[PDB]
Amino acid sequence: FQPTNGVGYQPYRVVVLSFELLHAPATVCGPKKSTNLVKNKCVNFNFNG
Amino acid sequence: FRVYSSANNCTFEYVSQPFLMKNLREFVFKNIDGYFKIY
Repeated sequence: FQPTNGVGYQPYRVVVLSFELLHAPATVCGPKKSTNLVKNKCVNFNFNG
Repeated sequence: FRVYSSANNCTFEYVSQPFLMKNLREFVFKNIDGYFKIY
């Protein structure tokens, strides 16, 4: 190899994280980005679901 | 320490809570749908 190897010959680092869901702990959540809190107003709330 | 020799293949881990405890200490254990409830 060389410090400036070209495409097709230079090293290729890969992450192949696998997705699975079975009787094993199904710890799947959502992209719930936390938001601000308000009070004394008719509003819609999602408290941990 | 005559508990065990090794672990080999393993799974989820948890090690924390260095907390202590005429007196009684009740204990209830149960497992449902893969969740091990303890009281």
